[PDB]
Amino acid sequence: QINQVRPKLPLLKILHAAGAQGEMFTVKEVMHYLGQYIMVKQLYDQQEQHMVYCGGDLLGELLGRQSFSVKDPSPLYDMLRKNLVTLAT
Ligand SMILES: COc1ccc(C2=N[C@@H](c3cccc(Cl)c3)[C@@H](c3ccc(Cl)cc3)N2C(=O)N2CCNC(=O)C2)c(OC(C)C)c1
Repeated sequence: QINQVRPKLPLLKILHAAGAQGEMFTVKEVMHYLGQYIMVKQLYDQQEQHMVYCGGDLLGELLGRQSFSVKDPSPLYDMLRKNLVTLAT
């Protein structure tokens, strides 16, 4: 397969809910479909769209945690490091 990620059926479903084709592409493409997933699913605080709260969502099940932010994106890179060697923060 390609030198990037791809999911299984129940995880492909999550990026399909954001109009994608699973995680079946590079870091920059997954984070694009994930940004629009959070924007549709509206899993954020009213006073701060920057802070994400995934309580009981398939995205919280996918990442293994029910919160992250656009200032602390390390939960994405912990998802990616398991597939390919890449950057983190
Ligand atoms: C003050 O609150 C904000 C501020 C900014 C965004 C933001 N910033 C990007 C981004 C680019 C590069 C790196 C990062 Cl870490 C974030 C990207 C996004 C991509 C991936 C993820 Cl996982 C989440 C969000 N992102 C974004 O999708 N939007 C969509 C709406 N309009 C925009 O201009 C920004 C925002 O997004 C919500 C969806 C959380 C809300």
